[PDB]
Amino acid sequence: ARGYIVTDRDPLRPEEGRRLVEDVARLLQVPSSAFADVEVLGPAVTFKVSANVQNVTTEDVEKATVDNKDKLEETSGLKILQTGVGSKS
Repeated sequence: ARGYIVTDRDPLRPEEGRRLVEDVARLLQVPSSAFADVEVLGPAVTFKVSANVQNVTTEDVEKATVDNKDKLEETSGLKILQTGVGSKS
């Protein structure tokens, strides 16, 4: 299951997307090493959460981003415009 966060930065630079992911990881007390395959596509950063000691999943990541959007925006200096989880065709 791939998670994503769409921002108001475009193109969102690989480093900015990485810092945003480490921001959310800090909120969940998971190491950023639990975030695999981190990518930026256009305005979005996407990532997979691998099995970790906090039992945190991709949905937990989504929920934590929603629940802390304001803190995350102030931390990161950008706007979060959508969060969710991807689907395969």
